[PDB]
Amino acid sequence: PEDVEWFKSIPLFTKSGRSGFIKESLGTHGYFKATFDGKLSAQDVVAMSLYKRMWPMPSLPWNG
Amino acid sequence: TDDFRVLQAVEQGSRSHEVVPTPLIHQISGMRSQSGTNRAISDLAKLSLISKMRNVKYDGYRLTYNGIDYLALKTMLNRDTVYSVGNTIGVGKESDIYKVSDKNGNPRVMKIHRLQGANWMHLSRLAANKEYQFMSMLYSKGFKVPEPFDNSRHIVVMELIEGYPMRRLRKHKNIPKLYSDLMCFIVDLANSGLIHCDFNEFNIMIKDKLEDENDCGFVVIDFPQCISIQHQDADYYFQRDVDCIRRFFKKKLKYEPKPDSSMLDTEGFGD
Amino acid sequence: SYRGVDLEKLLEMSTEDFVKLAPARVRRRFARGMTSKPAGFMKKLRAAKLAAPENEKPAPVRTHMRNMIIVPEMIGSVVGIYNGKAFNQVEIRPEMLGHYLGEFSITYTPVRHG
Amino acid sequence: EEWSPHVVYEATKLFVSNLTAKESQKFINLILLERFRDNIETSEDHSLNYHIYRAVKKSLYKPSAFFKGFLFPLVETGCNVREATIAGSVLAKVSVPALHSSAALSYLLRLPFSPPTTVFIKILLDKKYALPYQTVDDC
Amino acid sequence: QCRVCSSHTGLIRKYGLNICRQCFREKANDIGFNKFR
RNA sequence: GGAAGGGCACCACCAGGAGUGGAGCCUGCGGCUUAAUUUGACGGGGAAACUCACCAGGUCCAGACACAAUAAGG
RNA sequence: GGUUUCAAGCCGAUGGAAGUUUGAGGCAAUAACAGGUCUGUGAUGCCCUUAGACGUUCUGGGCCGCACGCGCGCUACACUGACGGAGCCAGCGAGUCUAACCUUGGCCGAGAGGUCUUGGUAAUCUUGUGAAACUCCGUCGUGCUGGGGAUAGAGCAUUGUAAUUAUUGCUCUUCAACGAGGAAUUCCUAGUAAGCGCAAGUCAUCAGCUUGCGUUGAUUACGUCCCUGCCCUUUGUACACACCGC
Repeated sequence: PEDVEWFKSIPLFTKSGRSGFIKESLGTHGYFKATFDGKLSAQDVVAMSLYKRMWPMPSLPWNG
Repeated sequence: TDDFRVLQAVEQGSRSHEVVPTPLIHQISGMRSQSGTNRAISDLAKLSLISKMRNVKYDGYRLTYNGIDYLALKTMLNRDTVYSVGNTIGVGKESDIYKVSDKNGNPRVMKIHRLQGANWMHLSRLAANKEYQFMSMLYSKGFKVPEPFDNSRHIVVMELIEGYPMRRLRKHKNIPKLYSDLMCFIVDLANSGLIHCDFNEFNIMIKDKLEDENDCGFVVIDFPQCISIQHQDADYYFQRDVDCIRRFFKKKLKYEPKPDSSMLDTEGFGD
Repeated sequence: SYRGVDLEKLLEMSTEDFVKLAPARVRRRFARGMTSKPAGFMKKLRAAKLAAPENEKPAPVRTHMRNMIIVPEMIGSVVGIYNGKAFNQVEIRPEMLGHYLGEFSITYTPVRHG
Repeated sequence: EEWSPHVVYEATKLFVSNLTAKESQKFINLILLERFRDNIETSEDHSLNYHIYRAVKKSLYKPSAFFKGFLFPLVETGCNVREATIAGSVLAKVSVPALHSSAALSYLLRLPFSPPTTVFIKILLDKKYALPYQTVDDC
Repeated sequence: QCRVCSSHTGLIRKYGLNICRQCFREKANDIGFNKFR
């Protein structure tokens, strides 16, 4: 449930593109109660995206 | 920055005409495609920040009280003010008072004004500006009064003060000097040229610093009742202030005046 | 003293004689009846009292029945009363007679404003 | 017929898991069938609760008792479609020996035609057991 | 407790008939309390 | 069109009456707190059990048919 | 009898139980409701098909917690009043079966209450519901008082399996803010307001919850659109989108 609780600032996007924001984890198993745009069916994906900063990698000569 | 700037642009797309149609909010923003403008207006309407008036052959967009204060928050993002919003202490008539906090973490007071289409907003704006200028006049004259931070077009953000009203204050030790204070302060009001007719128990706010040094002050919030001395009925207004002080100090503090209190004819040789 | 009675004289009393020294609430509680399962719980309680070393504290027994009158049979046991979430272990004193078990276990966190 | 469906569930477990094939036939045909038809008949939406469904589920452990007691006079008393779906899920979920399933199919194919009987025959054809040739000839 | 159609919302719990105010005005023309004044 | 004119109302005003907001407390909402203070904007939502829709736990019962093994000395 | 093209009609007065449409509410046809489900049917679309509890339980805490804000109510700030006696005035309801309802009466207890019965499935008994406010006579003597009753202590009883964060009732004691109340706010024209209690549903126990009933019974309008709005219209109009400085 702390996964739902401490991550509240990160917005909810549905896989159908519908935005939303969490209220809380309705269950202690991280089953959560959320408010969305519209009447979703049970088939879409409630999702978040988190980003790691990537960095370039070195190079070397190659004599055949 | 950018979305707040375009929301400021459609804020500036309000001081052009009356109830604004759809393509003016398309073009005053000057954005790229149908996407940004239409999905922004839908985000406004679903959060009740805008409303649709469809008067025959004519779409139009009706701004309610909701989708303004963000811009004021943006206006207060400019002026170093509040970051966190909401704690209800007092729902008044011409304002709703909230306890808020800045980025710095000090709690402040957010009086939103709700006094539609232009006139509710604009009269809340005139009320906030008028009260801010009256607060400026009181602090410029030197009256002990809360210090104003800003007047975000129609929402006044000011300081919080540790005080409690006099109805729950039994007494103090220096009662006759408190009577001389609450006589001489109405004398100072008449020397300002004004009379605050609602000089009641709920008005006067006392901050309490210590019990040894006795370095404290007062807070007087009577803004839609201050009346200039030139008006028709200021005599018994002044006398109601004086006599409410005296009847409270007789009823609560059990104090009768040994010096005679000032009259209006006494204070006519003042300012 | 519970009614001006010495402690060890109180200790060997039955439940019904303690009802004979009880207030009206305890008397009318016991006069209507009691469940069969706290009898086996008291047998477990006295077995854990028989699992006590000399000159020390007995085995703590955890309890849910918060509405039970502390009868002088249970004086001296270390009892973990359940508050709805957790168990709190208190030694039963002769100062605790006539009370419910629910009176000795706080069921919620305090509310801090100022 | 004035019990609760929990009580009918527990009494069906008791009186099928202990009583014999003819005795639980009489139990289900007298006590479960009339309470069954009065729960569904006297209601305005003509459906059934979940614990009578569990009772009819637990009544199939002796299959002689189940088919000779529950299913066979019910279709002759008027079977509707909620009884079909509920007792067909009963007939599907519990593993039944093939002989009494075969006698049940031989019963249900002979009946006056009804889509409830079609649901029950459809459930008995979801088994694909080792049927005797008389049950195949009834098909 | 609604013992007819599981309709606890607005029971009329008086006299044990126990019909919700939605379905009570469905079955209002079966008992006899009808509109006079 | 931000022209003016009528209704016609004690959810408007005048004649008033009882008042609320003043004290204490009951009770509904918001806020805070929590492990939960279940959830709506009176919800027949009167209230220890139930109702309970919320927490701390402890548990049953799942899953049909097909299909490879496994057999009545098990 | 005024008023009205002296027309459909309005107003003042008389007779009338009733003379403002004697007053209120239900009823259609036409033109809006995705308004709220049916535990609906359809090789319907689609995440899994179940180790999920969605189903079940069983305990104990909650839903009541508190610097505060928004609001409605109860009780007061007393002498047109509190206490102590006496008189004892209604009406709407409501009541038990294959159960424990309404209870009369008699004894015990300071009471709470308890005991023993009896009547009533009801215009019959509870019931004449001998309610409260009210009437009279004494105590008080304006003094946060003999107004207030918040808070707290002690025990005793009742319903409930379980009364602890006390369900509630009874006895004694502890006697707080509160000296007619601000900015502002609500409702209202005759048995209406206001004061009062009672009965019925919430009712296992209690109301400060809702509804009907009856007792006592004012002031003052019977005018207005001046505020608050709500409409109804009349039409000056779209600059039919113009210039700019920006």
